[PDB]
Amino acid sequence: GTILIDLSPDDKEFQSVEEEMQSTVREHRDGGHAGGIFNRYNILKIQKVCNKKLWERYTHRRKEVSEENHNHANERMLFHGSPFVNAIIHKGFDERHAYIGGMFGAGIYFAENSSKSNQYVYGIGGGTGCPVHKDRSCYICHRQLLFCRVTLGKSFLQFSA
Amino acid sequence: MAHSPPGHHSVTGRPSVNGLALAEYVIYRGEQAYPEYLITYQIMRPE
Ligand SMILES: O=c1cc(-c2ccccc2)oc2ccc(Cl)cc12
Ligand SMILES: [Zn+2]
Repeated sequence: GTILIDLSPDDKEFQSVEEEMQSTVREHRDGGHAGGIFNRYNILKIQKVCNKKLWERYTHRRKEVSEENHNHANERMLFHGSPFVNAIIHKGFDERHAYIGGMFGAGIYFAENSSKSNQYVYGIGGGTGCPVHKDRSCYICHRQLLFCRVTLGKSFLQFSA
Repeated sequence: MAHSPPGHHSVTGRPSVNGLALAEYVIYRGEQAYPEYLITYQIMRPE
C-alpha cells in the first residue's frame, strides 16, 4: 500500500526538509572513513511516503506512549540511514532494522545529524561503500536517507563520548 | 531487539566530548517511527 509522491523544489515542504538535511552536516571523528568527505549534499529528489496502514500503526503507538507520559509523545523528526530503506518504506520498521551491536543495545537508531545517518547508508561503518565502485566516499552513486517522525516519550539519558 | 530501560520509551545518546555533535536516539519498537520522507542525494566533493 505504499506510494511515493515527489515534492516540487518550489514546495515549502521540500525546502524545509532540504534545509534540515544540509544544515545538520558536521565533520566526523573518522575523517570521513565511514561516510565520505563532504560539507554538503546535492539533493536529487524528495518524496513523501504515504502508507495508511503504517501511519495508523504509528499513531496507535504514539497515543499509547502519550497516555503513559502526561499526554506528551515527545515526537521528533530524525534521520535514518540504512541499506534497507526500500523494505522500510514498504513494510515499516521492525527487528530486522535494529543495530544489534550499537552503543545503546539492539534497537533502531536515529540521528539529528544527517551526516551521522549517512555513515550507515552502505552498512555499519559504511560497509564496503557504494555497490558499483566500492567507495565509501563515492561522489557519483545516488544515496538515500529517510527523514522520520519518531516518538521518544520518556527517554533515558545516556551521557557519552 | 532489546527492551527500553524500565519506565522509559527510548534512549537518548548525549554527546559528552565532541562539542559539535548532535544527539542520537534509540527506540525498541518499530511502531514508534514512521518514515515520512525519502531523500535521494549525492555527497559533494569539497572544492
Ligand atoms: O541512522 C542510523 C542508522 C543505523 C543503522 C544501523 C544498523 C542497520 C541499519 C541502519 O545506525 C545508526 C547508528 C547511530 C545513529 Cl545516530 C544513526 C544510525
Ligand atoms: Zn559509486
